Amino acid sequence: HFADLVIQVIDELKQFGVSVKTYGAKGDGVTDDIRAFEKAIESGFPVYVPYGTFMVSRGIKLPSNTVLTGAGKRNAVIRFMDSVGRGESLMYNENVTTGNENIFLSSFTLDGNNKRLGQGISGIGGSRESNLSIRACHNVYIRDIEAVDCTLHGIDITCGGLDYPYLGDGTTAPNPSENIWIENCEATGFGDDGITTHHSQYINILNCYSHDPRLTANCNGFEIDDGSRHVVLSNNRSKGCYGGIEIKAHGDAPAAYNISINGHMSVEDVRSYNFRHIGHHAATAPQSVSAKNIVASNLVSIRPNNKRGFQDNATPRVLAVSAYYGVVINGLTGYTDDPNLLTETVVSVQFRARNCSLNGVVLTGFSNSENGIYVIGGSRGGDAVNISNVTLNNSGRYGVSIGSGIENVSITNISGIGDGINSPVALVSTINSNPEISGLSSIGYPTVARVAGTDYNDGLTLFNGAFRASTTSSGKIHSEGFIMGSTSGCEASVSKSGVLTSSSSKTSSERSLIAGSSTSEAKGTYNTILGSLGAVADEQFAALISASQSRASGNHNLILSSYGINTTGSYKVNGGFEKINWELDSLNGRIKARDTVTGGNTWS
Amino acid sequence: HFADLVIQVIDELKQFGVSVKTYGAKGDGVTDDIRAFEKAIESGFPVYVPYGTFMVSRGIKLPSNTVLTGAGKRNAVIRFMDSVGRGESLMYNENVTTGNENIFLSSFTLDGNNKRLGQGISGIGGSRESNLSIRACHNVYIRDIEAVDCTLHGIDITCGGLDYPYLGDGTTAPNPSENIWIENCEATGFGDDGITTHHSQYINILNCYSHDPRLTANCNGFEIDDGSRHVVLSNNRSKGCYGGIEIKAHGDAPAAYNISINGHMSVEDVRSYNFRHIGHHAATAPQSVSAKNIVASNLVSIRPNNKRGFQDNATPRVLAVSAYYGVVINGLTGYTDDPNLLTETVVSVQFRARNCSLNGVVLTGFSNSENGIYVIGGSRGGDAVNISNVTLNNSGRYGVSIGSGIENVSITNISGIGDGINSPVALVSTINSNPEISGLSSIGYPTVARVAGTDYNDGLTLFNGAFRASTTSSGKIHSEGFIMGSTSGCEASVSKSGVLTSSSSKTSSERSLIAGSSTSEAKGTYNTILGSLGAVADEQFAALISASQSRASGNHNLILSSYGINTTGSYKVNGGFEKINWELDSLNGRIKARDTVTGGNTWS
Amino acid sequence: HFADLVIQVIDELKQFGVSVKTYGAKGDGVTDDIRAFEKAIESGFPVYVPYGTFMVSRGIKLPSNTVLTGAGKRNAVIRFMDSVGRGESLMYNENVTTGNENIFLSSFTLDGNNKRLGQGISGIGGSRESNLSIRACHNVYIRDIEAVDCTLHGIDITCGGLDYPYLGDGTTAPNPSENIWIENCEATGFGDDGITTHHSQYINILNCYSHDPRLTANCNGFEIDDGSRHVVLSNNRSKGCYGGIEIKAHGDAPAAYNISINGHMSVEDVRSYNFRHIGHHAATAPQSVSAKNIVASNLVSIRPNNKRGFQDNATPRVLAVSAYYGVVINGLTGYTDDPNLLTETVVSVQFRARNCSLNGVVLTGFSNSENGIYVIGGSRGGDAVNISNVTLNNSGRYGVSIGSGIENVSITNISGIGDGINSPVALVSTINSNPEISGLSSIGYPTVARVAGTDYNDGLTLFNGAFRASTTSSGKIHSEGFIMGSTSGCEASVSKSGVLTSSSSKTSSERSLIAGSSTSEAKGTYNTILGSLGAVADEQFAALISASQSRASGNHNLILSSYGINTTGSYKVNGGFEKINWELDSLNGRIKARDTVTGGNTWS
Ligand code: NA
Ligand code: NA
Ligand code: NA
Ligand code: NA
Ligand code: NA
Ligand code: NA
Repeated sequence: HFADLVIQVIDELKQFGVSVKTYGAKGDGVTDDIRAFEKAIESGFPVYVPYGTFMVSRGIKLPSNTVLTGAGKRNAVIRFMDSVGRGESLMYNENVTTGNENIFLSSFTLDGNNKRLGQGISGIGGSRESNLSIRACHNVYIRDIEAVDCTLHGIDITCGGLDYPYLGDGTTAPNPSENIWIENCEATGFGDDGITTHHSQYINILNCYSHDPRLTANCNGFEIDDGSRHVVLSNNRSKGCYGGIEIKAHGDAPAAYNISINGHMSVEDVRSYNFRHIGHHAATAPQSVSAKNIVASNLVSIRPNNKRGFQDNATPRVLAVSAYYGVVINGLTGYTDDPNLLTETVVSVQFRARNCSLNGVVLTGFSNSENGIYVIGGSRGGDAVNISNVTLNNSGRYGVSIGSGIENVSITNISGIGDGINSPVALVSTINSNPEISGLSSIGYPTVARVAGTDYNDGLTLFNGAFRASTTSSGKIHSEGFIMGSTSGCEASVSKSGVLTSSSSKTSSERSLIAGSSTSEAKGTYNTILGSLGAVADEQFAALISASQSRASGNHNLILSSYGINTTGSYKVNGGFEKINWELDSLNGRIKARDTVTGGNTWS
Repeated sequence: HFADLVIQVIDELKQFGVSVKTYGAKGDGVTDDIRAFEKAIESGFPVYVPYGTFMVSRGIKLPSNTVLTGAGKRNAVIRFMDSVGRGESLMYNENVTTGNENIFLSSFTLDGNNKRLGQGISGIGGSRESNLSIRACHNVYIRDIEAVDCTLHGIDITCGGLDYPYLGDGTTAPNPSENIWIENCEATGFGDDGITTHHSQYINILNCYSHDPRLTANCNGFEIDDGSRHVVLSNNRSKGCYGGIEIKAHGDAPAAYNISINGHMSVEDVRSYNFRHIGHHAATAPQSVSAKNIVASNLVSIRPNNKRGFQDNATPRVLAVSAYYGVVINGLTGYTDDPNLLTETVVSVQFRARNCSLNGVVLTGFSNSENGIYVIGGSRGGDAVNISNVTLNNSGRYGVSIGSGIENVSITNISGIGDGINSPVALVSTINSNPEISGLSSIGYPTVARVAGTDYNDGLTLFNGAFRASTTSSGKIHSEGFIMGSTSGCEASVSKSGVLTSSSSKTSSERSLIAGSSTSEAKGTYNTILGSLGAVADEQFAALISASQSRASGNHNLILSSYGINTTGSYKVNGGFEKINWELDSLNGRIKARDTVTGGNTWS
Repeated sequence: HFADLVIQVIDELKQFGVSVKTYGAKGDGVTDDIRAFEKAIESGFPVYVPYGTFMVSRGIKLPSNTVLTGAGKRNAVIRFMDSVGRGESLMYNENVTTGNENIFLSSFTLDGNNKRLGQGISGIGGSRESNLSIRACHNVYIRDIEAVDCTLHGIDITCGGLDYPYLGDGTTAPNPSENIWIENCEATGFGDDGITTHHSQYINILNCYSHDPRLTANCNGFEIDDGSRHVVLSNNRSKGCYGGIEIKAHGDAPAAYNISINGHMSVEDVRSYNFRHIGHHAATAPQSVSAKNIVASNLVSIRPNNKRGFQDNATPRVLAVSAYYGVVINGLTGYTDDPNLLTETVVSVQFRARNCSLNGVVLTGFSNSENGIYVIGGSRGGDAVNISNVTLNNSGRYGVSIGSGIENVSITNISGIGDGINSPVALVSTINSNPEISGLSSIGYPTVARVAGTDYNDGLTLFNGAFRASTTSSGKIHSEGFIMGSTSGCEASVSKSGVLTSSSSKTSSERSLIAGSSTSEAKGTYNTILGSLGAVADEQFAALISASQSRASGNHNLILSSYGINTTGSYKVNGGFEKINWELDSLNGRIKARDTVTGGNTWS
């Protein structure tokens, strides 16, 4: 009775706000405390949850402008009673359809008591039965919450409605959640995903730990799902899930877009980083209009495996990209100490993934996998895959393998050690004949580069398109042409034409070369102009060597050592000075001089 | 009276430190609590602020070695009374000029009650009237503070003095703040900037949210301003400001330098990332000596726009760099769903920005903008701009546009889709004739690359300087020269000289080519040496083909199919074996054999 | 007595858990409170430490499932008494050998009272005498702990046992700690390292500050040491230590592996980022089998110096890599305002470091250092060093210097300003003759590139291996060969062979060139084929120009302007049409026509 009076004084002090115990909460692990929570929450004061295990017979419903703070994880614990039926998340905002505003949740454990339902049980339908569900809310801060024994998800951010909407690709669901911060939270023992987002935007997930789902379906640590956009994940860890971070959508929904991963650590997940859009992977169906923009950096993947048998024994991956446009990966380290856990492909880019770049990758220990990096395309216009600055330490019988449908690949600065690999084949392999490649270095791979069946073991540099080097300006260069070592005014405008070491010299001659020349022009076919000034070759097989101010216009007509002559004869070699002075006539077997032809000569 | 005694016992327990209520604070939203705060703060104990709205009639002044902790944002709230005049920040350190030490502020709302002044009002002068001002302090930790309705800034870190110092570029202001940590803070409804730094160093800003200024001037989410240096920003979000993160200085001050952005999300700002130095942009004034070193990664920009009319309707940008030297951008995603919000340039590098690199960029949705990336230079020595691994999804009529004053550009692995763009022009365009380019891929752009007026639609690779390929060592190669497919000892030392497929062969001959040769040398002009051994061409237009141990020293003198001859005749083709044996004399029209000249021959 | 009763009511309320004061703690800076701590900790309740300085005469031992929370740093302070002897860390888990589970520590200062021992004193042996030692524990969360005046380390995570195990390289010590989170902690005035890990895995270190060791040995801010693996460090700061972040091992231990640095700021450390494996640096001893996989991004280094004389006056570094395989650095900014602090090398990659990549580097102010970036190798197979997108502002007499033992280097997009440097030499220098280089830009360096003694000041592009440009497919190209500007079916299969501007043309001729041709083949040596169709040159020095369906099989035998002839003569020029029709015989000095040889000709 005296104690009651002292407590009344303490309560009135409101040192933390109002304690739930002030409204009758026992926190004794037995008594139903729901009414105390509802009373405290409806009072308008910030609510404090002190030490205890606070049992509730139904979900805790949160109105707008709620502050709910506990004494800390495994200190303040909130828990469903054994007798609770189906349908409710443990904690969720009051207005399920159009949402609430300004909800600040901190420092307690949510224990969903899934075990009360027996084993192997997940959510009854849609977004129902997570530990924490936030639906259509603006301005929600979720901090230092531990979510355990969850029926559906640990923490779910979604749009209005108990069900998830399936409106088709290219849509935006009404009533998104917006401005959400999830920090220093933990999710484990969940039936679907640890921390997940749907149909919501402007979300930061920082320093959280999601691990060990109860089930072996599509059970992910962090699941950026249907309708998500404008999300940052940073410095989180996942462990022992299917996907570490999954970014996706189901088929009848828009894929998450514009997602940033600013560092992550994945420990013994199946597919550490798994980006996909279900239903938008086949070549015979349209591209996803939603699956776009993922920038992911400083990614760690450790011992990816499928010991638990997730997803019908799906094969492990450090990284798997499918469906998405515009995925940029920078700074990826994959490490394993057990060669038998992942034996197919370490990193895959396939199934309509397009315009993807990988830079700064180290893959170590995958000595019984078939491929380190494996890429497949669809011969799509404007597509590209860039792979640079990759080092492989006993990872992949094929280090970097490029398959069919890839027309635009850049592969630069790849190195590999294959001495510890079970039956290595090639550091780099391509199906397509025209990859761009440079900077390959290897030891212990029998072949370094296999390009469309041809092996290169002593280094290679391959570039595509019109080529120009050591020339500061030029006119047009054909894609099967080149200009090198020249000054201004040159052009090599047709297939198989080129200019070397020249000035103001142009070729429009299919199968031709101009070298060492000035103000010269080739415009027939099979033309050669060498060491000449003001030379023109304008007929098939016409040529000039060491000639000035001369034009060879004959079929197979070659001019040598001449100035100021124009020749038109077929199969003739000519020379002269201001006029034709000799001829070797291959056609008729005649030799002609303007002056004399003589034997018995000396040169003294 | 009994309650008073119970409270005395509670107070004496000091469970949090000392409560301000112990010193007479009411926290009732009405009573002036300033004396209680001052008494508690001067006591030497850590101070606790429990639930309440604590009104104050003047600024709360903080001495050295202060710990001030509240019950949490929107729980413990500190607020200026309606009657407060002008001149004071709500909370600031005691020693305004030489500063204080060891101040730890946590878990409360600061409400500046700017509305008491009417609307449209900002700070009265210098650093006066922010919610929180830290001046010349060392070791300050600011955590979980919400700053609302601010007259000047939300949170300001500055040097000693109420005014900001304007000492000119290249200076360091006395009495900096140093070792500051700002974490999980929010700033909104401010008159200038949300969270800002001036003239201070060693600062980490982490996981903060700054949004919605009251005014439409230079009102930024995060403003790294005048005199700042050695600052890290990471995992913050800005929304609805002018600049998301601005890094700059005014004209009469040194620019912030050595600044790191380790991830950021910008939502509906005008210029998400805005780096500049006012007064140091013109070509006719000197470069900033202070604007240097920005490394920014994992940057997100969403729907940049100027609907609010900030800064006289400044045009929106995902990124704008001006004035700065040494800006490195890696991993940038810009996304919009409204083509009409930003119609000028998505990313700009101009106005004395120099030595800037962009890698790993995805820009999506900017289908009515003129330029995706736009770069302008000043023909500065040692300057460079590197653009690599960029993909554009309906963003920019010109995808990557390089303007005047750029002598050194590297543009690699750019891809674009232009089918959804309003009147697309070219994926890549340059004014300068000598960009370095490779790895372009596009669909829906009428032109792929336009290089100084010339179009390339079928791929291109352009490199600058002396060129060498498939040759492990060589002597000198001129910048208008090349050596390919050769072994050691070759050189191509003058303009328009080159060596192919040779060994120990050298040319110093302007307009020349040596191919398929050994120990050969060209040293005249217009020289050709092919398939030869020990061949020398040392006069204008001299040449040798299929010759051994021979020297052509005549003007337009060609040697064919020979061994061991030296010729000097003008306009002569010669052949021989240990001595000259025939001549075709183009000059005089003579044909000469040492032995016989005959007709009627057969070859059997 | 009444106060005692009120307190009993308060205690029973358990608002924070149980206060240590409930078990008799005074927290008066004098009374020994150890028994109160032990009693509170053994009770099974979460333990709260309120305001006070809580003295203890022996270490606080932590059992499994402990929650220990204070009122905050410099609020709740825990401190060794002056009389405490040697051997114990201030706070550590109970089971030193096989460890404990689920320990959550938050919000207090640990004061090790090292000063009680006099000055210059460090730990008595192994892991003994840190402020906080965690040995063989799973699931430990360490948050907002300030560790001061530490005898050994501030915070140490290690395997079971008081000693550290020295089991040799390539081992894994029993009983690791696992799943550790260290956040918002501070360590200073320590004898060895601030925050350190040994023989443990799955660790995140976030937003911590480690600075100012008492001693000048190997005293690091963050020390990822012997046996560590799978660690992320992000957004920490180090100041005034030897290493900012050190990743290493001692000689008789395995190096830390698979470590990620997701942003860091190093202030006035000696070697900001220092990666090494003691005993595994010499060329005459084996490579580390453990030192692998470091990905480090967004790294800041400020004024590195050795004013304090750490480590026998070790020379300062922004970055030093030795021993490690697979180090990826992206986004590094080094800045100094004092040229005299670091005068040797800014960034070094040496001493068995291999397969390292640096991208996006800005180094500013190091105007009296010998080298900006300095790299040395060991001629190791599969090795590579990639340096790209680097800008230097008055940093390094040699900007990028590559030394001996490097066979595989890629150096791209390097720029430098050297006008402010004391006696600059070259932007780029290499010892090896075959670096791959492009995109160099400089001002104020007397030489731009010095490649094995040869200077290049006007730009250079150098590539290695078989070369191909403007050709979409080909057969084999030798590493001393090339194909350019050609269509399918070509090959240049031997040393010094090449094909230009041709179709279906092949050379296996050492020292050869085919240009402007179709279906042609060179298979002797010193062969030239130009502007020809169906041409074969199959003898030494054989050649064809403007020839169709012809074969030159003679020694030094040239065919000109011909169709359908096969020649075999030595030192002969021939022409013909379906049969040989003329010959110039260099061997014997004969001129032969099938028909007539005549003088007195005109061409009209
Ligand atoms: Na899932
Ligand atoms: Na899902
Ligand atoms: Na501003
Ligand atoms: Na400002
Ligand atoms: Na150490
Ligand atoms: Na150590």
